[PDB]
Amino acid sequence: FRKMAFPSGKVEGCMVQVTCGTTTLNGLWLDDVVYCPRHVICTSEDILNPNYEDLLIRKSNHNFLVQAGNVQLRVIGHSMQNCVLKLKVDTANPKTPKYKFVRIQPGQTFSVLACYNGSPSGVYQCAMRPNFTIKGSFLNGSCGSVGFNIDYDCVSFCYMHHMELPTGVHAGTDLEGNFYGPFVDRQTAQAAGTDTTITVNVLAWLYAAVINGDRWFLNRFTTTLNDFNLVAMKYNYEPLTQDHVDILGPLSAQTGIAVLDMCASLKELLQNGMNGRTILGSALLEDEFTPFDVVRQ
Amino acid sequence: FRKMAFPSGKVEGCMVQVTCGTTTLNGLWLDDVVYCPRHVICTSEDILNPNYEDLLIRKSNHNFLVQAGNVQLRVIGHSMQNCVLKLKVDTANPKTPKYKFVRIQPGQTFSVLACYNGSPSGVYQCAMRPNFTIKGSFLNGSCGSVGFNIDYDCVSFCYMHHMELPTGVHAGTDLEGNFYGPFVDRQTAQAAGTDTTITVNVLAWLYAAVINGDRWFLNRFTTTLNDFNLVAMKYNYEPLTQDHVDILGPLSAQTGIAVLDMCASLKELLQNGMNGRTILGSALLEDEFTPFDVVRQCS
Ligand SMILES: COc1cccc2[nH]c(C(=O)N[C@@H](CC(C)C)C(=O)N[C@@H](C[C@@H]3CCNC3=O)C(=O)c3nc4ccccc4s3)cc12
Ligand SMILES: COc1cccc2[nH]c(C(=O)N[C@@H](CC(C)C)C(=O)N[C@@H](C[C@@H]3CCNC3=O)C(=O)c3nc4ccccc4s3)cc12
Repeated sequence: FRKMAFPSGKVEGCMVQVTCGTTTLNGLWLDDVVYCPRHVICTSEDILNPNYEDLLIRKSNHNFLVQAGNVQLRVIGHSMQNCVLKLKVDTANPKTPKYKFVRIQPGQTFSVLACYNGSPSGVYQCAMRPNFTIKGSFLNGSCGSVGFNIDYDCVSFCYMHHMELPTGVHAGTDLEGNFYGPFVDRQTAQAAGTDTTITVNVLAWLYAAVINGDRWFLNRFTTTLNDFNLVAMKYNYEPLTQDHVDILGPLSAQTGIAVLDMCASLKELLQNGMNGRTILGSALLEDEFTPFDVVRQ
Repeated sequence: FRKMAFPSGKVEGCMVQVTCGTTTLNGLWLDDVVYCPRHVICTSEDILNPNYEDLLIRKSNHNFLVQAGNVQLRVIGHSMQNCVLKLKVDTANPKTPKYKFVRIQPGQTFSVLACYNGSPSGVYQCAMRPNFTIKGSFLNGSCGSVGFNIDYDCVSFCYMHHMELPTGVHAGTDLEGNFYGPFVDRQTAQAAGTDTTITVNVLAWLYAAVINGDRWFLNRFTTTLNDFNLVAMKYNYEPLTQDHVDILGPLSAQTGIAVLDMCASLKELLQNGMNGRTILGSALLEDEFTPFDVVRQCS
């Protein structure tokens, strides 16, 4: 098993650059709107304690340079929605895919198309941590890069990039401009909450192991969901939600192992360790493969 | 620092489906030619002991069904080049990028676009192992998926997929149809040569750990090139050449850590183990990042 991104072409065709003054970030061109982080309007002085409403009042359509490559798209309207700027342009993007904007939950994975000056640089899989950071790979100029999933040719955009925390993890918004986590878009050192292990994904990984014949950890016990959740928190594992139990349904059906029986198996691994033994050739439990990722592979 | 693939759009616009009889796999459509594994012409009976020139002379142009999405492209000619079939079609692909065919060296990396029925499914980074396998993720119907690098809008195709070995690793050809490694496109269980670890890549990745503010594995010691290579070979690592030392120069320059000092670090890691510590979250030494991979990502 390995981290596999979605093919990025449908998103590549939507990447543009947005410049105010000498500040350029990436934007997302869908139909006749370009979406980008609102702090493109900020100067070096501004980003410390920006008054975005006052800053945007000073801006006009003709202050925004939107380019597809070196081709300018004329801006005909602007508005701010939370931490994203929406620039109406006079050309509908002919490469616009079928798309949705979605807000994901911790544990869900998505592909990131890392971009610089509107030019795609690389693609990789990320998981949203329970503390609402992602372990990305982003340099200066990456803001406005997006994260996405693809289902039957419809692109669900779920992330736009804004920030690198002092710990080296990354933070951003959904495409309505609402941050994941407690972060704010200003030039300040911000800390995330303590992270936890994504239980539902560890369970998906154990199902993957069973599918491949690696099942020594299957035990004779079961547990209630409440009992499991109280134990999990003692080992810095996320509690399971009802939605977690149901997204494990297909893997539970495929293997014949009830979700709560797998929970009892995981509980024993937490309370006793793995005793040098491996699962899928690894000494560590993996928590960045979702149930869909296991099935998608 | 992450395993990062190249954006796959330029390649997606080239993937098509090729069908002969009941056999279907993927092909690569560049200008007016579709490239695909030659065993698309084989039935379940043919693949055990295929005489490819004999099987191909018995096929006509109209035996090949090439589909680009919902659109069928007419095959107007065909030729075989080693293990690759070249179908001339009457339509040129307007999405054809600037491209080259290259044969990569062991230790080099590339992006794979995994495809099924001519439709792209996923993209990920692979390295050509020293034993000329790749550790991929490929299922039934993935044959003809390609691997590639991109450099300034030019796509260098280096890999076309053909086989999964009993061990679960993967084997294929360059775009001239020549296998990497001692493998053959027949339906047989095939073993690879003993694999080894790509030493220059492990060192590049230890540098990546340092560029990302992690230094726990460094030490105050140094080594000669030959003394390092003696220990490396003992642990089934590939020899480090002076070319590799030079190639690592930019990373040593950026971090201020001499290459042979990093070799002394790796020697200690090999002789003492990682002791349950992790480097960039990995519990094992990673050898699928080239020095270029590290530099292109960290800067
Ligand atoms: C004392 O301040 C700190 C102390 C400790 C850690 C810190 N982190 C950040 C922080 O992240 N700032 C934001 C910017 C803020 C406004 C959201 C930022 O995102 N820069 C990048 C992505 C970064 C860069 C490196 N790789 C990361 O992904 C981005 O693309 C943007 N660049 C600009 C440049 C000009 C104007 C707008 C933008 S938006 C500040 C900071
Ligand atoms: C006793 O035989 C074995 C014993 C022990 C391990 C083994 N492995 C293979 C083996 O790999 N065969 C080749 C095919 C050979 C002919 C090149 C093959 O099936 N390639 C796949 C990709 C495979 C499939 C699973 N995921 C992998 O990547 C591909 O797409 C193609 N399918 C067909 C189907 C029909 C006709 C042409 C093609 S070409 C055989 C084998």
